[PDB]
Amino acid sequence: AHKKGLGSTRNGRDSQAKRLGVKRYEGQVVRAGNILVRQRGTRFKPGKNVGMGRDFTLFALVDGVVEFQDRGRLGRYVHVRPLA
Amino acid sequence: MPRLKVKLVKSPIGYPKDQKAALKALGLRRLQQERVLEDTPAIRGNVEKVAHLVRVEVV
RNA sequence: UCCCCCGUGCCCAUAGCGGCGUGGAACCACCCGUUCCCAUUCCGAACACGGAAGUGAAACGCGCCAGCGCCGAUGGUACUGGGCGGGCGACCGCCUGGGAGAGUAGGUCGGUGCGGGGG
RNA sequence: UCGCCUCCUAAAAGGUAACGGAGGCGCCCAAAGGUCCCCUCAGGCGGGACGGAAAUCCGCCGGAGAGCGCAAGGGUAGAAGGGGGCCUGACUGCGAGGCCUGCAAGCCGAGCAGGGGCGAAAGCCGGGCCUAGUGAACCGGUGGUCCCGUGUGGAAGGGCCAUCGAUCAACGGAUAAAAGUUACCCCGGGGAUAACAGGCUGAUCUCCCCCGAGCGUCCACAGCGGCGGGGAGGUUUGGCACC
RNA sequence: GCUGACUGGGGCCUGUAGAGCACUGAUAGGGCUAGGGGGCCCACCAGCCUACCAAACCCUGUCAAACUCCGAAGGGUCCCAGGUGGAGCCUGGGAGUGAGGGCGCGAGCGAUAACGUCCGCGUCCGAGCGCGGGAACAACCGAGACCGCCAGCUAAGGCCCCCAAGUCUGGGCUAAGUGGUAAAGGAUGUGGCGCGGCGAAGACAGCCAGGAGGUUGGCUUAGAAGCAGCCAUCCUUUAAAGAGUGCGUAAUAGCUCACUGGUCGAGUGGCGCCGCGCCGAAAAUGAUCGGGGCUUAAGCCCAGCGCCGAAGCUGCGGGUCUGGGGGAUGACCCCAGGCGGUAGGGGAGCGUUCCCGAUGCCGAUGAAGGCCGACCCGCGAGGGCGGCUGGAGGUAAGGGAAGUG
RNA sequence: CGCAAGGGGUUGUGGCGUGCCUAUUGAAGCAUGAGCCGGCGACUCACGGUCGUGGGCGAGCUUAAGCCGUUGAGGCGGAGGCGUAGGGAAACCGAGUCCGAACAGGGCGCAAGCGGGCCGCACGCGGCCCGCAAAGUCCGCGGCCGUGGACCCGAAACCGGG
Ligand SMILES: [Mg+2]
Ligand SMILES: [Mg+2]
Ligand SMILES: [Mg+2]
Ligand SMILES: [Mg+2]
Ligand SMILES: [Mg+2]
Ligand SMILES: [Mg+2]
Ligand SMILES: [Mg+2]
Ligand SMILES: [Mg+2]
Ligand SMILES: [Mg+2]
Ligand SMILES: [Mg+2]
Ligand SMILES: [Mg+2]
Ligand SMILES: [Mg+2]
Ligand SMILES: [Mg+2]
Ligand SMILES: [Mg+2]
Ligand SMILES: [Mg+2]
Ligand SMILES: [Mg+2]
Ligand SMILES: [Mg+2]
Ligand SMILES: [Mg+2]
Ligand SMILES: [Mg+2]
Ligand SMILES: [Mg+2]
Ligand SMILES: [Mg+2]
Ligand SMILES: [Mg+2]
Ligand SMILES: [Mg+2]
Ligand SMILES: [Mg+2]
Ligand SMILES: [Mg+2]
Ligand SMILES: [Mg+2]
Ligand SMILES: [Mg+2]
Ligand SMILES: [Mg+2]
Ligand SMILES: [Mg+2]
Ligand SMILES: [Mg+2]
Ligand SMILES: [Mg+2]
Ligand SMILES: [Mg+2]
Ligand SMILES: [Mg+2]
Ligand SMILES: [Mg+2]
Ligand SMILES: [Mg+2]
Ligand SMILES: [Mg+2]
Ligand SMILES: [Mg+2]
Ligand SMILES: [Mg+2]
Ligand SMILES: [Mg+2]
Ligand SMILES: [Mg+2]
Ligand SMILES: [Mg+2]
Ligand SMILES: [Mg+2]
Ligand SMILES: [Mg+2]
Ligand SMILES: [Mg+2]
Ligand SMILES: [Mg+2]
Ligand SMILES: [Mg+2]
Ligand SMILES: [Mg+2]
Ligand SMILES: [Mg+2]
Ligand SMILES: [Mg+2]
Ligand SMILES: [Mg+2]
Ligand SMILES: [Mg+2]
Ligand SMILES: [Mg+2]
Ligand SMILES: [Mg+2]
Ligand SMILES: [Mg+2]
Ligand SMILES: [Mg+2]
Ligand SMILES: [Mg+2]
Ligand SMILES: [Mg+2]
Ligand SMILES: [Mg+2]
Ligand SMILES: [Mg+2]
Ligand SMILES: [Mg+2]
Ligand SMILES: [Mg+2]
Repeated sequence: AHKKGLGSTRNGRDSQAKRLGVKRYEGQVVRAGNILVRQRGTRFKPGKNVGMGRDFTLFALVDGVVEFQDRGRLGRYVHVRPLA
Repeated sequence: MPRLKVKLVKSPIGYPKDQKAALKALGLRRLQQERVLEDTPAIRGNVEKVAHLVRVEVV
């Protein structure tokens, strides 16, 4: 029988997964309120017809379609062009 | 159009689900059996995905 | 319609940085003042006001260059959906689609709408 | 070690385990909040009274490497950073529509109404750049409510609204209330699980081989073999937990 | 009631593979250069040099799960299309399961050990210990077993005998029984590509002759004469002979080979690859690739024709589950698919005890039970009928209860 | 055996073949249980509940105890229970109601006819009728759930009186 004293650790704790990311991709029809993106920082700037919540939480406020737009060094966006 | 004649010749037992599903989409069930389908992109889709189990010829 | 300038947006470096031109007739700026509205952690520097002698020096606008920046092929790899094999193993190979990153040839000192003043 | 947060492992959606790898939380701020108006950093090189190699200055050069209360990440000067003025929306009544999710919880929130804050105005304000700073129920306390109140009236006592007492941290929380010992031991079970032997493995062990520093008076290989390298065996000590 | 899996075409969402240092860190050398040993030192006013230490910075080379200037394949999702499937969606009734395992691939742990361990996708086993191949063998290759056939084609794997089918046909390789399973590392093993160098103005080997003078080159405690470490790194008479290739002396001596004369008078040495083989290779009851045996193969590699070979697929007959139809509702007919299965769900039936049916009906010309049957019906549980035994009970259709197998 | 075709008994060779149950990732397993045979041997019943189902009646349905009758004859009995209004913590209001100051909002709520033969025989469908509903109830049957020993067998032990 050999079980010499067994060492120990500690750094064995992690955090809960937050399921962040883009929740609605361009072309998708969305009602007002539908929280499109749900990032942490400003990865995606609020576009026309879009609203930013406490946590930069992007959400549409107009019943229409979705669509992004890369402005280069101006940061990406995500406006919901109205179903006109 | 140019209906394609696909014939299942290799057993699907041991292949991913999508592969067996492809066969189901083409209408193939038993072995050897050969069906004739319309030659359209959507049909070619599966036939090419499960081509390693079904021999194809044009008609 | 066409050049120049003044404001404005879009494209977000092939749209800049830095050298070298040049421009004031007009607009613009620098200036002359700062009693007055208004100001500075303290300075009319900056905001702000009233001006009009002088100027393009600065700043800005418009050209010129490739040196930095940037852009960047074509080929050929890497890697890999899917399919089929080899090695005791570490790993590796063929078929069929997809296909970089670097590197090289080379490209660039912008393009462009709306409204104004002026030839 | 046990709940929560950040990064990785996680295989470019989301999720994803191990006594895997590496760090944090159990607060705090009345200004570190709301709004309006201004301001822009760190360093590099110069030149600088005491001045370290950063005190504060001045001049270029510098798109962000500074800063943002604290971990880490994301974000960010076209401000979330730095300063100044009034302020209290760190609202009340709600809440379309969603994110996340077994359950209930967590989260984002336009918009309407009441009464306000700042701004000329457009407008923005339902705490804080963001993601940790937390605790169901039950039992009670304190304000209000006027809802019920045992024949009637009033009381006692409840309810409703608000709020309080948890290292219930074993952090979904058994009781308001809790340690040991048994070789004097007992039952139900397990080869789901240790000790023996076997099995698989071969780090460790035993063995031989490759290289030839360098020893051997001279000379690498009579006899040896530094640093290192490739193997075999399964008799050691173990690993695994397969009958 | 077409929305499913799967697929085609669009649109983005992303940071793995890979790669790359622009960020964060790690990096070897070099340059340049703050310092600091310290150095010539004219001595404070700097200074100069440095095969040491050494910032920052540049150049050349790289490294990363918690780095990213960059970045696939793919993957996710939405829209439009295919897609009638024991697809989907909604509501409700019944569950069982919450010990999984092997294989492949992507990670961790481990020691990139384990029939190890923990996740990810997939797939099989589980429940396909049903069938073929793999000698035997849950999970490797083949393939999803409704029943029957003394028919047929195939799969993997095979075709010399065991053992069904080629001692098949062309071109090669191997000589070990490699084949029939181990490494670094060795080696004039074989066979095939290369690419250079020498050679009929005579190479290669062997043999014959020379292989010298500078001098023992300078340098070492012993000495170091071609043979322990360097500078210069060369000369001489020459066909050609080194300041020397080994052997060897304590050191000289000696024997040699570098080179060329000469005979001889046709090829000959160098290295780089590729195939297959040799050694490297020792463990415990008796040996062997499954066995016998196999050598222009019965091994290995490459073409080809053809057969064998499953419960797969056809052919023939039958049963059953769904759906669609016939619909003369004929519950019987053709058409179309399906029918492995553990935990489980669902649906049909058989038999046992008893009650109504029974004041009935069977029964001594024999009840119930028992013992036989090669017959009849049914998919099956069974139900018949017949012979023997037995000797007094038994109980239809149609229903009802439950101490019911 | 039988006329026959065919059939019954035995088994010499050949081919193929890893007991049954249980428990498991995995068993012929050198894991459990069983010597063999016969007989006994384990998912029931009561009352509730929830679905489903065969009926009756349905803006309703239905009785309990008990009484009268039978002596394997059924009647009576509306106490009572469900159902016909949802909300609120409640007072309370009511197709509304609760939070709210609010005709803002929002949470529970409601908004049920007819496929349709016939026929009085208004150029009108009344309304009889209909599925079984609006829509429920009652009884039967079945599945599962609750309380009971609740599928059957098994402890080591605890307590009472002797
Ligand atoms: Mg907000
Ligand atoms: Mg297979
Ligand atoms: Mg992910
Ligand atoms: Mg992924
Ligand atoms: Mg303020
Ligand atoms: Mg919820
Ligand atoms: Mg009273
Ligand atoms: Mg060694
Ligand atoms: Mg052993
Ligand atoms: Mg295990
Ligand atoms: Mg469709
Ligand atoms: Mg779909
Ligand atoms: Mg698609
Ligand atoms: Mg990476
Ligand atoms: Mg990589
Ligand atoms: Mg797509
Ligand atoms: Mg299904
Ligand atoms: Mg269900
Ligand atoms: Mg588990
Ligand atoms: Mg397990
Ligand atoms: Mg487990
Ligand atoms: Mg599994
Ligand atoms: Mg698992
Ligand atoms: Mg698996
Ligand atoms: Mg492993
Ligand atoms: Mg395992
Ligand atoms: Mg393994
Ligand atoms: Mg586990
Ligand atoms: Mg299976
Ligand atoms: Mg099998
Ligand atoms: Mg077996
Ligand atoms: Mg098999
Ligand atoms: Mg076999
Ligand atoms: Mg089948
Ligand atoms: Mg054949
Ligand atoms: Mg074949
Ligand atoms: Mg034969
Ligand atoms: Mg060998
Ligand atoms: Mg070798
Ligand atoms: Mg041959
Ligand atoms: Mg078949
Ligand atoms: Mg059929
Ligand atoms: Mg079945
Ligand atoms: Mg009777
Ligand atoms: Mg008689
Ligand atoms: Mg009887
Ligand atoms: Mg019984
Ligand atoms: Mg057991
Ligand atoms: Mg099992
Ligand atoms: Mg036995
Ligand atoms: Mg046994
Ligand atoms: Mg047991
Ligand atoms: Mg048993
Ligand atoms: Mg026994
Ligand atoms: Mg018995
Ligand atoms: Mg018995
Ligand atoms: Mg009941
Ligand atoms: Mg019931
Ligand atoms: Mg309402
Ligand atoms: Mg019992
Ligand atoms: Mg007593």
